[PDB]
Amino acid sequence: FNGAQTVIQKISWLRTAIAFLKGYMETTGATKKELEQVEKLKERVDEIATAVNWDVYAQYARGDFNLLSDDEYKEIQKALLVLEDIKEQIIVEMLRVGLAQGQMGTLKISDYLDSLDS
Amino acid sequence: AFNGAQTVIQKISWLRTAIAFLKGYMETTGATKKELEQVEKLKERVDEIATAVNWDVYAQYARGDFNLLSDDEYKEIQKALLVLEDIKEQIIVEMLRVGLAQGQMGTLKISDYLDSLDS
Repeated sequence: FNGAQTVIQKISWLRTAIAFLKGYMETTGATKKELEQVEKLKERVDEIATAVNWDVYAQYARGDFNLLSDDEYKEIQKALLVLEDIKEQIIVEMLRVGLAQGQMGTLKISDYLDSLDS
Repeated sequence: AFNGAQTVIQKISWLRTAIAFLKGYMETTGATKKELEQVEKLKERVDEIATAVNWDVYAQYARGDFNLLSDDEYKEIQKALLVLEDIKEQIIVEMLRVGLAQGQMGTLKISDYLDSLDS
């Protein structure tokens, strides 16, 4: 797998998803608790994001080859996992706040978010 | 000369990845508190402009994924794009200052690598 691209795409999706939620909340006037929960999620993203910055440089440094150590690979995989839990909590938050009411889950929102990243 | 939310996200993401790339290099080579603080001024600039342009992520969606903007909205975005392009050149300057690149050939190879991570 391409380690750096993978983590970057996941962080970018999650940041764009937070921007989306923030905007929906401003336009609809969400509860104080709702804006707190979103803020808590953004902080969880910034924390995990820094844990992987090493790979953004590391990958470039070793001739753009994806030749990582066992320990490095595992830490990237564990970060990828935390990021996927964040995605889950984002979608759950979207649904809880009234986003995607008359929509088949968050399918359209998700497709729109994916479009912004590629 | 933009296309809405996609342009802004792609610009903010490149800037955020370049900062990640700078913090990444500094960890390996070792950095001072002063060396780290100038990277942090850049990160704070990206976070400032990002929050002023975030409304457009939900707004473009709320109108059939069409970049359809009001007068205030369009002017506000024209401003934000100018600041973002300034931060981009500041980061390039930073790449040379910290010794990550020597000349225009090095800054291009790093940007090409950052584009590749984002696209």
